[PDB]
Amino acid sequence: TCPFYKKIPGTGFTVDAFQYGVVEGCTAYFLTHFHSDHYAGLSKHFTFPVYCSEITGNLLKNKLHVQEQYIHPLPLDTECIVNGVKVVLLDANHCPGAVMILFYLPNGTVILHTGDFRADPSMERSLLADQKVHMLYLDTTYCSPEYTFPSQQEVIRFAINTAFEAVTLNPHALVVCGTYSIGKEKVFLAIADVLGSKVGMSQEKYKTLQCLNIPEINSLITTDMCSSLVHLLPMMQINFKGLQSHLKKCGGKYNQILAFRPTGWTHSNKFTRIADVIPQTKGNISIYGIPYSEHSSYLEMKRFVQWLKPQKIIPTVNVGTWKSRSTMEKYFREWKLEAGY
Ligand code: NI
Repeated sequence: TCPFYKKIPGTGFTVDAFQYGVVEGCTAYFLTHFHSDHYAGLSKHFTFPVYCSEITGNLLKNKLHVQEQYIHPLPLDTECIVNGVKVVLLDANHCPGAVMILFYLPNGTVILHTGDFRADPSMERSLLADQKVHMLYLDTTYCSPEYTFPSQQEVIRFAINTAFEAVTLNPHALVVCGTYSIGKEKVFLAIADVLGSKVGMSQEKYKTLQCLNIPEINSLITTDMCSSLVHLLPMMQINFKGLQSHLKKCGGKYNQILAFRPTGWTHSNKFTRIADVIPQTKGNISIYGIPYSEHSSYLEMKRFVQWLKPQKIIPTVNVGTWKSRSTMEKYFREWKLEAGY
């Protein structure tokens, strides 16, 4: 049975609610993004209307085989009427195709559902500037002050400079980057660009990337591993064992691997600066964990909410324990007393 924080009151709508069977009264199922915890349940046999971005619709059709007649793509930044209710989709600054949804209820209430997002001051100049929000359904993944990490631009600068130095010292080094979902594509695209290479990958991953509307993609990626000196591998292979096994397969072209694991936050963020990060090394293999986040830091979340001034907040992440719920409620009250709403 579908929980309450996935239902939108006064509508026939649900958000990210595909794992509960037929939801009673649901006339339209919204999907914020193509991550498996949020699409869980969708397959080629789904027969109700799905509303989403163009990019998420490309992934539902090609990767999950949902039939075309049940996919309803909407443009961003555009007022649209769905089953008699005005909605707008907004860029969530999460993975490709990820949206927030603004719902204009027939009774006059306005609701924002963030989906998964990385809050940014640019959101303060979207269509959100124009009117008030009564309820905010909020991605609270990192809602605690210990969760700090750098800008995506600082993290990319570290990765490009690290990879360019290594491969200029040793032209026979291979670079490998881990992946297990869409998102974080800038990591491997920026490294391949500084090296003057296409990125090489499995046919399955190539297929996924080809759904993402990235400009000039055909110039940036390939399935011909032998032509490329930046390879993508499943995240589960980014360890000394898996990397050894990969180097064997490269036919003596390479004598060293430098590998990247984009993570979210890790406890070494509570001590070490991006600049000071060092790898784990065994022999001719080095692995860097880099803190490339597509979710709000605590400070970015707090800024967004203090600017929006919602009347009520409903968390959508970390909802399963009393201790988490109580922590989040305390920070929401601090923020409100501090800013005066
Ligand atoms: Ni996500």
